[PDB]
Amino acid sequence: MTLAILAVFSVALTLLGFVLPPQGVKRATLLGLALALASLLLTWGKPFAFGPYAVDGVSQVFTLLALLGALWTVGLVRSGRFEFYLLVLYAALGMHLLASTRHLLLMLVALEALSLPLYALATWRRGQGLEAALKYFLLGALAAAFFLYGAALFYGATGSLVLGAPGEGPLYALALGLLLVGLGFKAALAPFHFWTPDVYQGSPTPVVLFMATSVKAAAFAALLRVAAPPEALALLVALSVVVGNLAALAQKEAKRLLAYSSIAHAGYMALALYTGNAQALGFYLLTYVLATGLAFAVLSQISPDRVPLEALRGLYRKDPLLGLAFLVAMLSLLGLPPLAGFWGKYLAFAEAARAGAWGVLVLALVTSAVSAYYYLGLGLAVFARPEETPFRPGPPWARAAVVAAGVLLLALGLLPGLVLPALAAGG
Amino acid sequence: MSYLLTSALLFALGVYGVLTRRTAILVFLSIELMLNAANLSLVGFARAYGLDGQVAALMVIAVAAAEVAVGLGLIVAIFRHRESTAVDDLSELRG
Amino acid sequence: MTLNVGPQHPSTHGVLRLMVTLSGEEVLEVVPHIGYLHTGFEKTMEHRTYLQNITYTPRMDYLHSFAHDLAYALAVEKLLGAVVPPRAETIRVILNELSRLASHLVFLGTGLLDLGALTPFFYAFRERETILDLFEWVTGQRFHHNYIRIGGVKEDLPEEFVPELKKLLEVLPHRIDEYE
Amino acid sequence: MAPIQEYVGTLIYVGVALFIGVAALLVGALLGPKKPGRAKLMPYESGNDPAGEVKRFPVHFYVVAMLFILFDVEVAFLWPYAVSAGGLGLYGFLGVLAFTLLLFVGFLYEWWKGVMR
Amino acid sequence: MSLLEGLALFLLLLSGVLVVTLRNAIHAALALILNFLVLAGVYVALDARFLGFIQVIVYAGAIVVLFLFVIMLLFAAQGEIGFDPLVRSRPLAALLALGVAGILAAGLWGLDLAFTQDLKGGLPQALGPLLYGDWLFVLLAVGFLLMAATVVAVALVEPG
Amino acid sequence: REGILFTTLEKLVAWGRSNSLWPATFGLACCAIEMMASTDARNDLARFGSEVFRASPRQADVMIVAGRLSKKMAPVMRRVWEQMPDPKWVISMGACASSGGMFNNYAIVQNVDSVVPVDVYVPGCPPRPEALIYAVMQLQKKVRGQAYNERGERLPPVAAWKRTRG
Amino acid sequence: TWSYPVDPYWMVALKALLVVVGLLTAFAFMTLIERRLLARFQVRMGPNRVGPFGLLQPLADAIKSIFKEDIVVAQADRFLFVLAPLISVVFALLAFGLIPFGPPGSFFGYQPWVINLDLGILYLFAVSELAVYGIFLSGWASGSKYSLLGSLRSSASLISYELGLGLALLAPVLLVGSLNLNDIVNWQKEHGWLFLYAFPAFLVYLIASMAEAARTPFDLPEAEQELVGGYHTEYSSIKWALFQMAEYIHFITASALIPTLFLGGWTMPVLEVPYLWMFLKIAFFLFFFIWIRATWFRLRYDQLLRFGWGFLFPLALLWFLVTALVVALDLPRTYLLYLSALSFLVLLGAVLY
Ligand code: SF4
Repeated sequence: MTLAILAVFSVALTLLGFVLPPQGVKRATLLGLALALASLLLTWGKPFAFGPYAVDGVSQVFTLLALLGALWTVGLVRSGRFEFYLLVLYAALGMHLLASTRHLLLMLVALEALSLPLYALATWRRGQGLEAALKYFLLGALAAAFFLYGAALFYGATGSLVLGAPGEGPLYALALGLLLVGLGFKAALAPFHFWTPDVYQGSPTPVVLFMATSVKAAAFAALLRVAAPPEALALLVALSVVVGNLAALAQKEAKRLLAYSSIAHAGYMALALYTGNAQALGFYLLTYVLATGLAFAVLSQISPDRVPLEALRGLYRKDPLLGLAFLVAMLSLLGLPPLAGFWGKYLAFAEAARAGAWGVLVLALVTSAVSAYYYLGLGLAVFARPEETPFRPGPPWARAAVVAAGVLLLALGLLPGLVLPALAAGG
Repeated sequence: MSYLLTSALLFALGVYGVLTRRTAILVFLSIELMLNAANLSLVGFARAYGLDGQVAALMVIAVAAAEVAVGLGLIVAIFRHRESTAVDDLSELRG
Repeated sequence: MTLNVGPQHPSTHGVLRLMVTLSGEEVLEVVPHIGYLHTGFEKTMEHRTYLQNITYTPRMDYLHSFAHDLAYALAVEKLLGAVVPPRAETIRVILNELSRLASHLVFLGTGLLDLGALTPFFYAFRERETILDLFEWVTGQRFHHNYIRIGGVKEDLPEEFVPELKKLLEVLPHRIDEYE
Repeated sequence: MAPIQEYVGTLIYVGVALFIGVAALLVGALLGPKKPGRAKLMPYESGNDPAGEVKRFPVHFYVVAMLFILFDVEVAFLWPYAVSAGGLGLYGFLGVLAFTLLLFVGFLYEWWKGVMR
Repeated sequence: MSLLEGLALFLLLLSGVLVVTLRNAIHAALALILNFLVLAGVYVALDARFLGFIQVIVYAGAIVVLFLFVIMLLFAAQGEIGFDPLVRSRPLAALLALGVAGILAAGLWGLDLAFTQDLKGGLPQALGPLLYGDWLFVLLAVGFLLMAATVVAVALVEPG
Repeated sequence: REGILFTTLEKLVAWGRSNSLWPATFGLACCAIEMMASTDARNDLARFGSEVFRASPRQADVMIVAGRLSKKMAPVMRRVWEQMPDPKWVISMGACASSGGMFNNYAIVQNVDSVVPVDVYVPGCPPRPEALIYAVMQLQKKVRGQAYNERGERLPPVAAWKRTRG
Repeated sequence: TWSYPVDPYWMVALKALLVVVGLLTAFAFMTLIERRLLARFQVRMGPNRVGPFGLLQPLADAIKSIFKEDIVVAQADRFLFVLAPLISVVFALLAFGLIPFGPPGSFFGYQPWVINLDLGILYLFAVSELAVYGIFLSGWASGSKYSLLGSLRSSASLISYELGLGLALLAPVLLVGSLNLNDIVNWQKEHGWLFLYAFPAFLVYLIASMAEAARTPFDLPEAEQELVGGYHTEYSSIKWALFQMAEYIHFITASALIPTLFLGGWTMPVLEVPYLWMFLKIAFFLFFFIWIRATWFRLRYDQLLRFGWGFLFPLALLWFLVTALVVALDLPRTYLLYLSALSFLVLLGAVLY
């Protein structure tokens, strides 16, 4: 009954914004998200299904992650337009619906409901932002067409539109492929990656935070429901990680480089899809969401429009806590011990090796070592001499958020045997 | 069965449209054609598997209408002040 | 939209040219352009006798023409020192107020038709037709009547004018109350 | 339901109507003086610029049309409940009421914001 | 069947070719409306009647009407302006279209299905219990999506 | 095809056009108001076939120039006439239109026949509404081929059928 | 078409051709009658000329319409300019066969109607969209943006009220349970005159159909006296005549549909004569509508859009929800009679202040 809370708050605030100041509307949105998260906690171990809508461990964990990312990205945004919060609420409900169902068509409806408000949230009205929004909308509608024809071929290969049906040979394979195309585009996997660098570079940094956390979480949640063949999985992972890290090498801008890094990270997470453990993936995504939200909150404190690499430098001298947290996030995204990003990486690789994919796992690891070049060129740049760069050292809001994110990262890296025991039913 | 093959053909036609068209609006139109090809495949398979693909396609139509509304609003906002819609005119974002 | 509402089209009464600078459903600014009816009275009259000019006065404001007639007659009377008989003065005020009623009728009919409905034009024009029958009775002309003179009026009223004028003065209060 | 024969009769109806329309067009086009002239072909209103050069029209029409597509989708969903009503009981009534209220809240937002714009 | 069925399928394919070929936006849209009409006729032939009627009403009656409104507000009929022609891309696009058709043709080839079910006409009389029922949740999600789309477009234009 | 090349057909189409004469007023001065009086509920040009009144010039055969035609209005009226369907006729109402009238000066065209091919002339200042009806019956029987001048000659059905428009 | 037979295809074609040419003669002589009824309204009299009753003047008018130099304006789209009138005319002509003019066989053996499709109101809605289609399309093809703007005004207003038509038509479907005109008519035979139950829906359908060029938006627009309307101002001989013809056929189709749907499509409580009562109700609505044409002003289509959008369509959906509650709980059918009577009393008492 968390979806009920989400829908009630969205519909109410829609009209309430006429009599309420946008600040009051933002307060209301924050309260609703926190209350939904509290309900998710109190329902831990209470799987609940009504229709095709189903809340299980996966729904709980991934919607927890999405709610966290949405709370963080809303905290930063102070625009006096309550619609800029209505859209976030809509996207949150849509991603919950996406993660909580197996019905392909309801999955499509949830996809559209979560994706449309992001297209509008990508409009700071900066000229690049319109180009980004246009590329995003066009490629997203194309992928929606592909996913819909895949659902049709699924309904062709089997009498139902719900995943798990037995499935035919080549036609079922074709339907599975046509669903995987859209799901990977939404997960920023190569060779469907081209939109991600442009969109991350064009969209405002807090929005990109929201995206790179909640969108990736819900996307991998829905991916776990598919029975993706190992050869297709191998191809996606290889291309994604290779192109991501390589093209990230060439990037001069922090947001675009992070987009390519996120392509490589989606490639990594796609390994747990071999077995679909979802405990390994739940943990991985917990760590990655925290780290990326941290990094993008810092990038938002630096500049919403665009942050170059040199802007990151001197961040320690400016704010030591911010410099240290940014370093920790870069390391957790590199996947290095003793951090929870490393534990998520290890769990995904363990699922992959259990699936018996060796060459693919090796290539992923090589490309991950390649990623250390730019991961260090970001984390260590914090200590360089401050060049001319705009710096607004955040509110205690964002300071405490970034600090708590880094602390949770390191704590679950040191003792994953605390939360990892309850990513299943939740004992 | 001819209907499902015809739907695949219409899908390919809409793909060619999306690739060839210079205008965002005509790209979106080709996308709508792809969506309707999918709806026809759904209707054939609903005739096969008992009518659920009909309600499916209905929901699909509703979703298509919503996304059309949103995308046309975006197209207008991007090319109201700006000149010719040609999508190659926006190349600022590069690798 | 610098839109050109042309002369006589679309159904802009009183032929006029308009450059409506306008975006949307508002009206930003109308640039008027006139001169399509310029006949040159101020020049042609320099080459006509004072008596002849009484044929030129009604034809400019052709709805309330007797106001033109009266203004010109009075100005010439002042200039050359003329004495107007009291009965002629009474007749002149009656004709002026009658042409005033005719002009008011035509104005309101044209407005209601211009925006609104067509129907109420016909009642106003029926009362105007009664007024024009009065004008034919007295002057032999509907409008552009050459009746006023520098001394006074051309000739006296026939017997039949006063009964028909009382008829119209009795029917008119109810009629104007109906329009209201 | 209804037989397909009435639908074939519907096709016949359309064919007859279209044939009659084409006949009328042939008469109108063939019977004429056919003296094209430059000023005759000129669009309207005395030399140039009936509309002339004006920039893109108001988006008010776009707004009306988009509103219309969404509310027409609404009506398209309301029709199956309109036919199958008594069997769906209070539960179907409540579901359709929820759907209607959601789209009417959307309408109320767009109205209190208004489109004179 | 096949006599008029082949006719209807040829009309559908030709209308799609027109909508993707013609450089006049208005002409393409009109080809697409013809496509939707032929497709609703095929729907009716496939016992889906209410769905064909809604395809005419919403898609043709409303959606492409809004499309026409947009392209008439912003003339854009002669699309080939600002070319960046990339002539090499036309044969590559034709190639990609042929391939996306061939892979589906392979997936559906040698595939025969039991098209024998008594839909009883895709009437709303029989579709209602499915829509409000098993599909009631999907319906509510769709309605929420529509409301969100209204608010999205409204805040999206909103000059200020 | 202009209503010609059959003995019965041309008389029938002339009958039709004569009774279906579609007036398009080109109001200039007080002649225009005296023509508006030819439509009121005492004497209506709404019986012979002139009930409807389409302000557009693409929709009427009869062009009634009612008032003084200022030289600045001449090209406008010229193009309104040229922008008419071809089986079209021209009536010149009042003295200012027919001749220069009492305004014989630089401002007013001294014969509207200078700019548009005039079919019928109707003197008067203003011409009585019943004189205008006499003129339209005159034009009616003219397009019926029942019109003759003082010299004995039958008059062609349509003037502006005899001019090298350009 | 549960209970109704089907005539042979040749007989359906014959009936279709008959209905089309009958709509021709109908709109022509109804133009005569509207001219003369307006003339009676404004104390003048009509054309006692070329008739006797004026009934040869439409012949003279058509004879003028042909030979009238059908002109194809340069700078206008050569194909679309010609094409748009055919669309506007065809989709106005059709959708009149559905109207039952009698019990089955009362066409002297075969069928009062042409087609009795199981889903009727959806057919009506779809073909109603296509009139606005033709309107704004001709507005574009005219190649004059002056006309285009009026076409857009037209399209906006007509589309608004055409959407309202659906929420208006929802209510009687709940009661009848069928989308066939004959079934609805027979329901009105049994329980009686569905408008007695659905008066608010009757009103909103009336006011919506008024926006379909009937009158009082009157910023439809017509080219006269405003920013000109669409679909005209560039057509000369036959295509302009076709536009006006289709607008009138839609007018009379709505004037026929109103009694067919809400009131007692023919099926009178007494004397049950097949055609005459339907034609009389058509004539009644036609005369009332002409009264409106004469007697009421414009709306500027801004007030018209405001009114339709804010008042008519919300009211129609509210009444639809009330009727849906009633049918779902099925409690009596008497509650709807009481509710419509009380609603009429309310919407009436607010006038006489
Ligand atoms: S002839 Fe007389 S009535 Fe006509 S415009 Fe001239 S002045 Fe006026």
